[PDB]
Amino acid sequence: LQDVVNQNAQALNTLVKQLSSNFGAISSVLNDILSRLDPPEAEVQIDRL
Amino acid sequence: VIRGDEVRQIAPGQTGKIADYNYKLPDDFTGCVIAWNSNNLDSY
Repeated sequence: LQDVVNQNAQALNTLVKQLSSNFGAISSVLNDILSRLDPPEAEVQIDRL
Repeated sequence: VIRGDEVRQIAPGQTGKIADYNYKLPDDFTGCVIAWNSNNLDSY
């Protein structure tokens, strides 16, 4: 029974921790990349994420 | 009529006086841009 709770909590924690990955974007923060990069190429950056 | 200095600005996703105050093209423009020197005809 404890393993079900552990596995669900772990999968969910991994799912949220994936938001810190850049995937090749200049930065993982959408507002940070959007705030300094012009739309025609901020689109390219945001697509990877 | 435009001047060769910043004539390249007539294009999607460009910045400058022309593209930001005079004539701005959309990002998904579909079509062709044509230019030619007109010194013999146009040269305040």
